[PDB]
Amino acid sequence: STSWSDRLQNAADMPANMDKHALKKYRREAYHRVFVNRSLAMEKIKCFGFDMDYTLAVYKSPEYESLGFELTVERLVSIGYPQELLSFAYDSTFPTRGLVFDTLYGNLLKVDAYGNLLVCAHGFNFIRGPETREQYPNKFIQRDDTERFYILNTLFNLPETYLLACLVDFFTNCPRYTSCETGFKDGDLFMSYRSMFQDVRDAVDWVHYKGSLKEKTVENLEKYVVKDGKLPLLLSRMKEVGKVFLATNSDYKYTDKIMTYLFDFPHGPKPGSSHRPWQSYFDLILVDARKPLFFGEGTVLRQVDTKTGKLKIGTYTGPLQHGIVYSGGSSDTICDLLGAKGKDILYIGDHIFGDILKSKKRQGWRTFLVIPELAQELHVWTDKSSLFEELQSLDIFLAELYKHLPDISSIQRRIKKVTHDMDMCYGMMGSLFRSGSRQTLFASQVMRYADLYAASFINLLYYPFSYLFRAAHVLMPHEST
Amino acid sequence: STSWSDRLQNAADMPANMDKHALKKYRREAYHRVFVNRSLAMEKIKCFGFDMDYTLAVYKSPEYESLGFELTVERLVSIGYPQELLSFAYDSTFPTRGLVFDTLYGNLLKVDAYGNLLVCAHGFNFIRGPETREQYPNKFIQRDDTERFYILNTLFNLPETYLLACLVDFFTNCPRYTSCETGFKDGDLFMSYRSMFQDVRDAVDWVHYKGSLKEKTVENLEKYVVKDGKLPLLLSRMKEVGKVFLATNSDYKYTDKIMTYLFDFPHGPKPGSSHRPWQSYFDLILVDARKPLFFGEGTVLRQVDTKTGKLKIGTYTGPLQHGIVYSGGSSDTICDLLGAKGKDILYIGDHIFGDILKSKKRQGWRTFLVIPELAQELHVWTDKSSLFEELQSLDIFLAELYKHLPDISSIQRRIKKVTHDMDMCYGMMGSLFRSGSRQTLFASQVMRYADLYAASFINLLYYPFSYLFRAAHVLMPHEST
Amino acid sequence: STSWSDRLQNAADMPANMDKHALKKYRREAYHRVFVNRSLAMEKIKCFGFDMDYTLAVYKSPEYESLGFELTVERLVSIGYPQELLSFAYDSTFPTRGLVFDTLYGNLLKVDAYGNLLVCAHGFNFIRGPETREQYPNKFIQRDDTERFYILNTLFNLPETYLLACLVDFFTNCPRYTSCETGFKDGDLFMSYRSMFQDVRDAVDWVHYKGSLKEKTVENLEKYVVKDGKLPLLLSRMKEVGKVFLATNSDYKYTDKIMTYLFDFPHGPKPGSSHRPWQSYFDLILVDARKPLFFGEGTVLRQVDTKTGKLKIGTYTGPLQHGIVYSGGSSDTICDLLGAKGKDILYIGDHIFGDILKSKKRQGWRTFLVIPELAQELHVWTDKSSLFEELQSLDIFLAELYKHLPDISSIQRRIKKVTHDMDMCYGMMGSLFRSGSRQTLFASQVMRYADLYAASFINLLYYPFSYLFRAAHVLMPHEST
Amino acid sequence: STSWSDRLQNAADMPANMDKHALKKYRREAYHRVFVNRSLAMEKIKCFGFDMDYTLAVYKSPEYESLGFELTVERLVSIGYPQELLSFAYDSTFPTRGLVFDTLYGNLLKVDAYGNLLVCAHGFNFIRGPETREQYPNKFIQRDDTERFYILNTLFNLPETYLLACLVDFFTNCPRYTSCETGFKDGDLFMSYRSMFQDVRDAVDWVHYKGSLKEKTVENLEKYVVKDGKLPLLLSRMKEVGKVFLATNSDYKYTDKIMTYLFDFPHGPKPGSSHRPWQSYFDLILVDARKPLFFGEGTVLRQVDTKTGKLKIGTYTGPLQHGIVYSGGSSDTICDLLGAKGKDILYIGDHIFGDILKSKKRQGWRTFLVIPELAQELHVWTDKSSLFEELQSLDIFLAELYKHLPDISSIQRRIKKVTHDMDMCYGMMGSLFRSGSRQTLFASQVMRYADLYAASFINLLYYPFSYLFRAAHVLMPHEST
Ligand SMILES: [Mg+2]
Ligand SMILES: [Mg+2]
Ligand SMILES: [Mg+2]
Ligand SMILES: [Mg+2]
Ligand SMILES: [Mg+2]
Ligand SMILES: [Mg+2]
Ligand SMILES: [Mg+2]
Ligand SMILES: [Mg+2]
Repeated sequence: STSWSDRLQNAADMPANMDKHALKKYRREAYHRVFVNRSLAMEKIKCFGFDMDYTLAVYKSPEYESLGFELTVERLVSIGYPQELLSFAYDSTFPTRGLVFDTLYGNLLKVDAYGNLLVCAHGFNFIRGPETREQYPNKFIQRDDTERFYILNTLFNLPETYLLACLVDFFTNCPRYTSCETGFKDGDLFMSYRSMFQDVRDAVDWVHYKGSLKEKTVENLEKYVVKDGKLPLLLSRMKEVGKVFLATNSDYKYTDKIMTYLFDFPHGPKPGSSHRPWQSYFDLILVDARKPLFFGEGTVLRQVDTKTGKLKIGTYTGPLQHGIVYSGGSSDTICDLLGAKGKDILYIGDHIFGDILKSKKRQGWRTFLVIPELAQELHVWTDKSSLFEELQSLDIFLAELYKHLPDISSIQRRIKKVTHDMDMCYGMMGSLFRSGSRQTLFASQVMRYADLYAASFINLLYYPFSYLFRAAHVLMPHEST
Repeated sequence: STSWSDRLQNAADMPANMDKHALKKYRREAYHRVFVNRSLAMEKIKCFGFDMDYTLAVYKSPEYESLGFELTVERLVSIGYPQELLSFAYDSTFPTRGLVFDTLYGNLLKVDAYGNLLVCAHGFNFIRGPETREQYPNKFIQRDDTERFYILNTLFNLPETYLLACLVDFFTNCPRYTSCETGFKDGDLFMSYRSMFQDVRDAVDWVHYKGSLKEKTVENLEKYVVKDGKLPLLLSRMKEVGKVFLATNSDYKYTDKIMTYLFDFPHGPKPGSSHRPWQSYFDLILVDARKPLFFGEGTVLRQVDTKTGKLKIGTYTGPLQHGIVYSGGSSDTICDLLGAKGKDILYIGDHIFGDILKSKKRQGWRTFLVIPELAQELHVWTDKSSLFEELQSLDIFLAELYKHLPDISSIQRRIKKVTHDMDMCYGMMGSLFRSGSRQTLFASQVMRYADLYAASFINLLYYPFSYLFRAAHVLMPHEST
Repeated sequence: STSWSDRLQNAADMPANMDKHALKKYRREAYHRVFVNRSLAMEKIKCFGFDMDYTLAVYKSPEYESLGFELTVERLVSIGYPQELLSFAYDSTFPTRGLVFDTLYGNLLKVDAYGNLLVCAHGFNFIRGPETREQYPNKFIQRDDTERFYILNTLFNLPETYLLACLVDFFTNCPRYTSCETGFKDGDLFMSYRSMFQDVRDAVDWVHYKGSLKEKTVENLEKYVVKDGKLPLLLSRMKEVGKVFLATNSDYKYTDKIMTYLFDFPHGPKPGSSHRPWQSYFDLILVDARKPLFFGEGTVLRQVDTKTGKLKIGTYTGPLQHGIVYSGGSSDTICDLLGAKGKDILYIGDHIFGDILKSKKRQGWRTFLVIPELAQELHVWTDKSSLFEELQSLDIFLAELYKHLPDISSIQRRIKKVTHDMDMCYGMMGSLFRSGSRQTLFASQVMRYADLYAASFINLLYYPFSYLFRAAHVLMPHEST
Repeated sequence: STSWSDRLQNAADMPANMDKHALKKYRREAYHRVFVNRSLAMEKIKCFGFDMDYTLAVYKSPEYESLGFELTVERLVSIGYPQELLSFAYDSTFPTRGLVFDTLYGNLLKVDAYGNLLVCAHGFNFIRGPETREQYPNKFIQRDDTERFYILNTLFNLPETYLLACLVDFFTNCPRYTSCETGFKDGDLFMSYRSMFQDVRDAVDWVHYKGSLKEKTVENLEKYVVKDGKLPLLLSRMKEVGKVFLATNSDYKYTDKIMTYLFDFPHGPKPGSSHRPWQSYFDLILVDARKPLFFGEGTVLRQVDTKTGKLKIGTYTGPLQHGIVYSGGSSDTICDLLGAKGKDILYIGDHIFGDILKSKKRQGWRTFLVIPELAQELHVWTDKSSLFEELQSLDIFLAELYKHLPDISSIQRRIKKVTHDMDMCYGMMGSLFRSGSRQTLFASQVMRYADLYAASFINLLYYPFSYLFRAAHVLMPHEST
């Protein structure tokens, strides 16, 4: 069965046909389109900036999530969780990105931009409407209550999204434990959902920063990372009309190993070209960025000793120099060193919060959101477009019905059953962007904060670099009538 | 010249023709429409709640603003500002609602939802593009920097919007003062724009809470407050299908005097009916609400002694009782006492922040935004609809131009000149909702947080009370193509 | 019966005999002594600074407290408290300064530096040991829990110290109310001790800043304020060896009226001298000081228009000028304008927190604490010195008793009965400085933060101005043996 | 040369002679005395509680500090500091405990309780009076400014006290670096004193928690830890009259290894007794205490799996059980589980802040401070008692001199030279408790917050357990005269 990284690999395998009409032809197929929420005149962009993980380096699915899952389960068992966790196995059909974990009640929630509950799952049991009112009287959560609610926003969170559901299901059904509203009881030991969640969160961090996940990734890069020969071509085209920079949270050693792989072709920008080191594609390279803090105060600007991969002692005070690698600093480092203002910058990333929302809101940067799942989402949205149309029709009929003073009822049931049918085509937690006719929190933040978005940053290759990406003018309801 | 309260008074004078087809006929004229951002099934609404000032009690314009202006200037002169302030006179053509005062540089700003500068005015001098980059390098402000930026969000802020521009203009041009980036210098006295702004803000508060403004309003209610005979009819219709409540920041004595006027007709809900006291229209009356805090922790629930208008000593712990008047409490007081959940409640108000955003985001209430200016805005938007169309056309042409590698230039100038022409038809600070093709912060918050909105809450009279207000389903760009 | 302001008036009436040996003779009588906690070489002091209220202007007792009490009770009755409050009457024998009001349980507490309970009074009923453990299991309070505990530190707090005890007693014994652990219940109205306390606190503030207290004080200054002809003499002697400044929280108009009275004699510094305006005694005059904030960030430095008593608009940026009066600013204003460092400054005040602790800890100023009660305290401490000696003896015997494995018991009772006997000689809440052999919080803060202290600042007149006030070197226990 | 752990080992070697008159004889020699700041009736103590590191487990000096120093220097060199650091070598004559590191200017400071500078050392250069005013205009620091000032309060801080001085000296004198007010410059790399200090701090933590320090300690316990056969005797005597508990920040595995060593004798409480496991001496054992947080909210109470040394999953909710080992929790865990109030508890520790100040102030616990250096301090204070007397005499003479209007000058120089002579007998940073006649911050906090204190907790063995430790009643200056 074809995953979303599979469709990315297919396109990644194909060479760049830069014939002008092949590009137009290519960029009307929606897989290869750049989609536009707010209008952007590429001619005015002076700096193209990049995230790395799941932006330049898309990890293959479900291999990477499975590996992260396996390593996280073993960290938990190693710290004392029960051995039965080792029989868990990652199932990519369950988790959708952007879910909310309620650490009070142990539910995964899919919500809209206002915190309305679209899906509620306790372990693997999907709680429906009336049952959810017992815990959510108004069917609503205050998502800015970040002490209770954790939003699982990155593809790095997909393993723990599934794992948390596994854990709830396990403790709920294992007779050694007694279920309570707020966690599980085994004699004089009480395990709250909240402390369960913290352990999972800690295990994921540890696996990434003290465990073996990076090691296992780098020793089988072909198994775990998508490679695309068109990347050096896109970056060198960008270098011709402007400056290119890298700003990543990862450290230098991991960044160097991953980026060496991403440029490991028998050629440079195009076949026949001398191969060039990955660093030569960037006017500025910054690691340990600590985004989103990076877009505020940031941290002290350091200089990487690239021979040892350690930071040099002290704050770096000097000029932008060929060959230098920076660590920490802030968004103002980029602006100062490349002589750019926020709106001269297109920053390309995959973290809707850490890359897009914060650079937009706090600095006025232009934004490009990479959504790796979009390839699969697009395939499903077109296949089952019929169901969405029926959903629209049923809503219009439901209105032209209330306006005539138990028919309104069978429609509401028909609406709920089409919604479910549509949602199941994406997975058990439904599409990334909606549940039926109701848009997700994630969808609404994409529209709000990503000026452009696409299945992959590479789709920029298919647009001339003076292109004006145009969204339609937005009208308030009273401006139409 | 016809102000926005003038169009509200015209409709306010007309009797309710409750013939079913006259209502349909009436509610297709846009002045009398309820506009829909998100869909709402009125059948499911159990409680209708109300703000008072500029919701139930719309103050006549420009009389009320002029009075507030005059009293505020006299408070300033009385505390030491120069006597020339007394020659100021309120000019309603200057201020638009929702402007941002930059206390650092002394500018009034009209911004979009992202903080991009649409208009910059220093005193009465409109700073244009390149000049604004000197202070706004990226043409952008971080509007959540509430220590520097004050958003003038209510019609109560219209006098001080004009006054601040008056003050900057005066000090800038009076030779006793020397202009600096950050304020004005008169020998060894330095007056920052920030301290100037605080004085204005303080003077407005004082005028409202220790000055004579309330006194002068209540002694000529006919001069200062719109009255509508259809209000008791709307409220009694609401009482038939649900509960009605009042939740206002004003105190009991001012509330009683204003509401007595709003119901002061020789009849009750309709002509021929016995007149009823205003309190009998409400299942729950709450004053000193302290919104938006009201929608969080709130404050301690007190009980008003309605004979004296003072609070009884102690926290009120009892049941909802006929005749009782509440003070403070929280949104949960309403929910508890009327046995409602957030989505059973339609709260009707005019404070985009204090009434709508906070009740929506923090409690999941349904929202109705009253926008008194909308009558005038609608008259202008239709009159000069030609200019907006040309604006759309020029943007489409500007794109089909960049896509062909100094023509792009004269168009950009034509875009800037139509934008200006369009904006001047609303006033010197343009429409409440846009500058040309760019929507304002205010417009974007209306769309985001007001489920319904209208020139007046009374437009609900023209819709049957099982009506399903329907917005179109929203699609992301990739969902269309 | 002779109050503490009475002994201050007696000394205030006597002329300055500046014969060198009369001064030595005078300053060995303890009423007129300056007492020394840490050593201070007056020769090194460059600036003498002053508080006004209860430092330069000592209010007569019990007239002033009675007036503040009467006006505070009437504010409460006027806001809705019951009429029986008007029969309350200030009783100076009850309150001691420095008591702690527990807003949770409605008790007045006398504590030591560690929060140990020395006295607990609910209304007028003194709770003893075992009964107090019901609410204070460890007989201890965390006095830095300023949300629950209010320390009544100034002589301005003496009326509300008594009033709070009156209120608790009244509600406790009035049959309309039902006592609970945390307040009082009258049907559906619950009045917590905490909300009771806030009303009292608010009523005191209001009386001082919006009521008639200042008016009534200034129209009978002879009834309410101690006057001393030796004050202009002390200040002019200080001006000869250094700079003098005034830094008070009171506003200019009240300060001017009070200081005019304090210098209203038919002469200047000494009899025969031309009278001089009070301002001529000060190198720097600062009102609206907002201490203790004054000793941190402070506030913006303003300049008083002394003709109108209003502040000039703007921040004052100029030099120290003859005749100028300052408002707000910070401790650094003094240091800058008088060219002094913290340890060149002796600041003389009566607020153990607002004047002494904060200037010492945050700025390293030298400190002089005025304790008006000390005259009365000294009279009592010497009269009943016998009881304290017996207290010492009983403790030594109690030790040489435990060290020999129900005798230890009758001693503990004898210790408790002498303690009570001693305490009652000062008033119902005992001495300011101790309960028996246990020092109060207040006493311990005097020793810790007041370099010098005295019944009145005027005692400095009796010491030559190169005098080295010497405390004994302090030794830790292991340094003696 | 005899260090302070040397004198502790001598006493540690001697067997307990429990003859009643040998105990009296022993506890009058000051090495073996318990010193008394506030009176304490041991008869009333119900729970004896213990810290471990530098309380029960005193590390030998200078071996332990040298090892910590060596491992910390290697961590720094390993992270990039220059190789010359490896030639550093710990010098125990330099650092005194309780010094303040000013991260702004790179000075070590010895201060008094008010922040007055007693000693200022930049690297190894002792800055004197007038030179210090350049950076400390008022010769004073605000020690509660914990962002700038770090107080080196534990014997664990002795290596980094010396190291920081080494680092400043090195960078100051190495010609590769250019000295600035705030740090050091090497081309485009600027190393602030603050970032230098953070690295040192981080290196010490890392060495303790991820490095080899614990490993190296546990493999040569005889080299690094004082052992005393009288410890099991003291604890079992305590168990007879009350409950004993352990509350330590260290984890279970390190605690078990250290405590096994402390009880590793061929006998139990006394020679001839069966050996008992260290756990059997405690009614409650708590590790991972996280003091001082422990004395506030604390953390979640966990249960240690003593077989694996890992925590069991979940919060422990059960009763106090024989054999159970607790982790985290709060001071209230002790109180609940042992049924004690704060003043029934004597907690014995060496952290003046983390053990004594916080338990006293926040919980009202009785306190015993272990000061390992006191043995050496006592030896020096008695040897050079002559110099302190001369210091007293010179102060009295300096006063009887000012009181007679350049003699006052040669005395001030004589005072400064005796002070220096006295201080050098303790080390280059002087006594822990004073510089000449001025007490240190540390000394003043001992007097304020340690009810009892001693060179070792074992001195309690020499007092019968109904003993009343008596301090003299404290008198304010006016209470003497
Ligand atoms: Mg990423
Ligand atoms: Mg819903
Ligand atoms: Mg309103
Ligand atoms: Mg723009
Ligand atoms: Mg005072
Ligand atoms: Mg006690
Ligand atoms: Mg310790
Ligand atoms: Mg000094």
